[PDB]
Amino acid sequence: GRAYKSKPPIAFPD
Repeated sequence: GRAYKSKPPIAFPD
């Protein structure tokens, strides 16, 4: 549940 707004948008499944 870790999504980043910056590009590239990196999202961690937590």
